[PDB]
This record gives sequence, structure tokens and C-alpha cells, in this order.
Amino acid sequence: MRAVNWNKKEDDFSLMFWKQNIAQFWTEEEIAVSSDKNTWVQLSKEEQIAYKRVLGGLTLGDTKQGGEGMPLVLVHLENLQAKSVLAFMGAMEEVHAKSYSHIFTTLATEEEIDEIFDWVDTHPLLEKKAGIITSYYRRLLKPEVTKKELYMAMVASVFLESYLFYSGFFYPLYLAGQGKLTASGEIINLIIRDESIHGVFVGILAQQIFAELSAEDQQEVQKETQELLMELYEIEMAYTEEIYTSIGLVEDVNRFVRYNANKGLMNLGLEPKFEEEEINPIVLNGLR
Amino acid sequence: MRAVNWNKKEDDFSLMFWKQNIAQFWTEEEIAVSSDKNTWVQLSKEEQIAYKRVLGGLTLGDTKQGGEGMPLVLVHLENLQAKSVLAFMGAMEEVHAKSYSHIFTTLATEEEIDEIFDWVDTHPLLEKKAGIITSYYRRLLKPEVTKKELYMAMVASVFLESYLFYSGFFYPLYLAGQGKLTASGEIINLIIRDESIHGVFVGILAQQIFAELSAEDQQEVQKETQELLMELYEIEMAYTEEIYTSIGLVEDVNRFVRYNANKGLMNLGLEPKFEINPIVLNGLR
Ligand SMILES: [Mn+2]
Ligand SMILES: [Mn+2]
Ligand SMILES: [Mn+2]
Ligand SMILES: [Mn+2]
Repeated sequence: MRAVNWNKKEDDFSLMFWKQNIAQFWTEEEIAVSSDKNTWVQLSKEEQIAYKRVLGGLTLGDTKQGGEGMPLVLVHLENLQAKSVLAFMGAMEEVHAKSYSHIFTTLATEEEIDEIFDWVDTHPLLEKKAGIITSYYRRLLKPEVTKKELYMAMVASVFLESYLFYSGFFYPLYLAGQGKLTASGEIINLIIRDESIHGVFVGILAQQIFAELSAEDQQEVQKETQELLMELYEIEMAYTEEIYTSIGLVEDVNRFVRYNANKGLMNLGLEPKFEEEEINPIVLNGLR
Repeated sequence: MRAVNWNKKEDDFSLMFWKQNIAQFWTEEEIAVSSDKNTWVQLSKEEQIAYKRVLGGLTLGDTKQGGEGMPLVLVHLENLQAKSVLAFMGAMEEVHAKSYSHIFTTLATEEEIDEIFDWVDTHPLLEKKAGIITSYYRRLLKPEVTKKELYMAMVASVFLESYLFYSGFFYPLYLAGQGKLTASGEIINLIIRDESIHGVFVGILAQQIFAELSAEDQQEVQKETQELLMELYEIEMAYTEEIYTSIGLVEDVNRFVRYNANKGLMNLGLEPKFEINPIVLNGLR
């Protein structure tokens, strides 16, 4: 039985990603958010509700990535150095999830926070989104998995945090770019800095697995990947309509979703499928 | 589907352990090992070989804990806050494993290091040890597991890092307690500091599951736990004889194994089953 040996490279990238993930390590106590209260109260009830709902959804995604996605993918990887990187990434998903609770403790009462998490747990589209993604992870709950199954779980993982999440990162970035909730915006930018390299790394692993497949299996997962992309896109358009109609941002959020879907495809070595638009300039200022 | 909500406690201890795990965070590059060369060369060939072999075995343990044990236990937990703690622990197991390579890079040539890892991969006792432990984890690769299966995986985890690899920490601590290889000893102490709280935490989770089992299931896992304890002990006794006879430390290491087996039992809320070396104790300072 093999032990991980870092003095002999198993690939050309795992060490670099290990060092980068460790270098970027942070926790929620590093950013004080109390100063956001002054701009929080300047928002409308509908704006506050949208903010809490999108952060509720982000918490769900990170809960599933740290608790199902990364662990089940990494268990089936044979590269021990890449496994190490995924374990660290999985830990950071739990830091991400906890940091949203750090924001909530400042911006909401205990009753209001209970309301958020109850709404998350019962929401039909969130359940549908999460259910489709985690079904790919659940297929890995067996002693031996096929590379097709492992590839598609990697695709699901890239789509979750390079793509599906951004319907949610939009609004904290949009507000931060307008000078509102900027401390919470600093936290969201730390999360995005992590997820950027999470998606690149998993996409590299996926491309390596894809190249190992038979031609028949490659054709199957190529088609399944494109179907999944557009299945999730249809659900995300319904979600954006539900969350953002009240505050007049549906089409803006949809453009951001398409932008990040193209990024997820490129992380997988695949061509863009949506027209190449510029990032919303207010969002861009929030990423600064 | 539920998201983790840290503003409402799911238990009375997960936050306490989250904060402590975080507070103890460290990486392999914090301790420079170069100064150990001066005491390394003063060891005999037999002492150097034993050192490299024990550290190879420790690496295997952490490779298995971070890549199999922690992920498969955590994926079946219902408590999302406890899940979070275990995910962080699993990440630290990879820090542990990488830190042994950091030591090797200073103390061994490239060819010698590849010899170590070849010896680890083909060693029959290490294969048997790891195979017994990871068979409890492999049982968790299915969509529905029983609480007996999850309990026994937690038992195996506690035994792995409260018990079954102290046959290995003995020698780094023994040398460090004599002023030899003290920088590597500092790394081992950071690892032990983590593993102390890993075993306690998984032991708490195990006791919580145990209390939900029927009386019949409790009887059955109690028997399996005591038999596993002694199956591993027999293998460990053979391992210590193989590793330490050349340097005259078999009986000392065996005493240390029994002491830590008792600690693993206590982490599970169980009574001790066996009736510390003072130089090892000085290496823990
Ligand atoms: Mn994340
Ligand atoms: Mn991620
Ligand atoms: Mn460890
Ligand atoms: Mn451990």
C-alpha cells in the first residue's frame, strides 16, 4: 500500500496548487463585518431579502462541496499528491460555508437567520439544483467506480463552483462595487479567490481522466456534459427570475451566469457556449 | 437540503474543536530541519534505518487517514458542524504526511527516499495493518450504511491515530528527548498535538453513535472493538520486533504501544485493557 511521496512528482501541477492553496489560507475571524451595518440599513427590505437568500444558497453549495463533492472525488483518485490538494480544498469549503454564518451574525437576528436556513432547506429550485449535482457525487458511493462516473462528478464539481454559484456571488459583488457591504465583500472575494483555483485544478484532473477514456466513453460524457450544462442553465434562469425580479437585476445576473459558465467550460478544456460579453462594470469594481 | 448553520449549535463541542483545529494550523515549511544533520550523522546505520522505516510507516498512516478515513466517515455524518471539523482534520492529515517528506529531503538522498517508499509499499506487516483498518472505511462505500458500520469505522480511526502508529512516534520522540534530531522532533510534536485532539473528537462522535444503537448492536460492536484491539496489537508486536530488535528497544516500544492503546480506549469511553518512557516524555516537552 502506497504512501504519498512528495520527493517524487506524480504530475507537473499538484505541488504548485498545494503551495498556492496553503498560501491563500484564511479564516472568517480575519475580517470584521460590523462596519457593514451602516450600509446594510440603507438597503431596502427587498434588497436585504435578496442578499440573505443568495448567501443562503451559497452556504448550501459549500456545505455540499466540502461534505460530499470533494471527499467522494478525492477518495477515488489514484494520484496521492492530487488527493492531498483536494483534501485541503475540501477543508476550505468548510471555511467558506462558515464565513457566511459570520456575515449573518452581524446582519440578521437569530429568528431571521433561522428563517433563511428554513427557506434554503425547503426551496424547490435549490433542492433541484443541489439534487442534480449531488446525484453525480452519490454515484461514487461504491467500492469501484468507472472513470466515466468519476469524470462526470468532476464536471459537476466544476459546474457547481465555476458556474452555478455565480448567480449568487453576483449580488455581494454588485453591492460591494457600489460601496455597500464592503467588509462582507472582502470575504466573498477571498472565497472567489479560492474557487478560481479550485475550478482550474479540478478541471485539470477532469481533462486527465477524459484522455484516459475509450472513444465510446468519451463520446458519452461529452454529450452528457453539454446536456448537464444546459439543464443547469435552465434551472438557474428560473432561480434568477425568482430571486432578482423584485430588485430589477434578472438580465444582469443572467449575463454574469453565462460569463462564468464559459469560464467553467474553459476549465474543462471545452469551448465557450455563450456569447462572450464583458463583465458588468459594477461587479468588476466589486472584485477590485 | 440543509446548509450548515453555525449560529445554531448542533452539539456542545463542534465549535470548540473547530476553533482549536484552526488555532493549531501549521505547515511543513515552518520548521527548518537542516540543523538535524549534525546529530543524524552520529547515529549508526541501524538507527538511521529504523528512523527511516518508522517515518515511512507514519506517512502511510496519514496518507490513509486523509485520503480514506476522514472523507468516508464525514460523508455519512448527519451533523454538519461535526462534518466541518472532520474535513479540516482530513486536510491536516495531508499536512502531516507531507511534513515527513520535508524531513526526508534533509536526511536522505533521492535514491534512499525511493527505497523507503518501495519498502513501505511492499512491506507485509504494514500492508496487513493498513488493510485491516481501511477495510472498515471501505465498508462505507455504499449509499446506505448502518450505524454499526459507521461506529466501527470511527473505532478504526481512533485506533489508527491514538494507538496503532505510536509504535512509530516512539523513536523520533526518544531521540529528541536525548537532544538528537530535535527539529524533526518539533514537527512530530506538532503532529502529535493534532492527533491528540483528532482522537478525542472522533471518540466523542463514536460514543454518540453508540448510544443510538440497540442493546444487541451495542453488544456486537463491543465484541468487534475488543477483538480489533487485540488483532492489531498482535500485528504491532510483530512490527516492533521487526523494526526495533536491531537497536534494542522492543520492550520499550511495546510498553508505549500498550499505553497508547489504553488512551485510544479511553477516547472511546472504554476501560483500559493493559496494565511513559521518561526519555520519550522529555521528547514531548
Ligand atoms: Mn467554496
Ligand atoms: Mn471550491
Ligand atoms: Mn495525522
Ligand atoms: Mn489524525
